[PDB]
Amino acid sequence: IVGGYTCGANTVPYQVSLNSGYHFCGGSLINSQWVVSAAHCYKSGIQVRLGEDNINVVEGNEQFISASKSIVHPSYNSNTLNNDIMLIKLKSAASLNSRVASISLPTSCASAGTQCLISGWGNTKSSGTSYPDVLKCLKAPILSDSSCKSAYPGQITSNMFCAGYLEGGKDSCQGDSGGPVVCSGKLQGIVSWGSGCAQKNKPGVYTKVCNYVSWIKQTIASN
Ligand SMILES: [Ca+2]
Repeated sequence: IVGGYTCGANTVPYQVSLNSGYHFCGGSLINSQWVVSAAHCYKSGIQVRLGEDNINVVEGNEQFISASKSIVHPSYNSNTLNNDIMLIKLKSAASLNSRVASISLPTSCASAGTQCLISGWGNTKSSGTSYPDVLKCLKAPILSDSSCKSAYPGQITSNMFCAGYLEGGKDSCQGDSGGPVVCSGKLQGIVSWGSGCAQKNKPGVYTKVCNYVSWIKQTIASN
């Protein structure tokens, strides 16, 4: 997260870290057996780490659980990043408590100007590299689709929205990939892509989760 703040330990209790020997992507817990993250975070051999704040120190509230199956969206296009969403089922159900909680799926899409919270353990510098050990948070608005498509001509589909700041300096970044964008208590977005991080006139692009609720609900029920 570039230009955000330290969240505070376990204040985003639905945030998941995907680990394959190291942290490489974020995710969101949507019920005790299922996680949603981005398709561009697919790997074989994922362990889902719940209850995390410092990902380098075991602090007492973590649950480490291996994925039993991963389902990448049937129409994910890795070149356009269109339909960038994947479901991960846990080998055993997480124990929900104050520090491990699920987030609700949206009943409708959010409008431009709604304020959201984005969170992740990804890169914190726009020019350079510095990876945090504790969860970073950023408050950011959904932007008009006009300013989203003018920043990226011909690349935005109906399954994508922009959120952030056109002046730059505040954005999600690699390492935040697959993580939550929550607006009004609902999971509205997944950290998907952008041009670098926190560059002027190049906002973050996010998977528009409200287009996918039927596929999510039908797939978790049959798996
Ligand atoms: Ca930890």
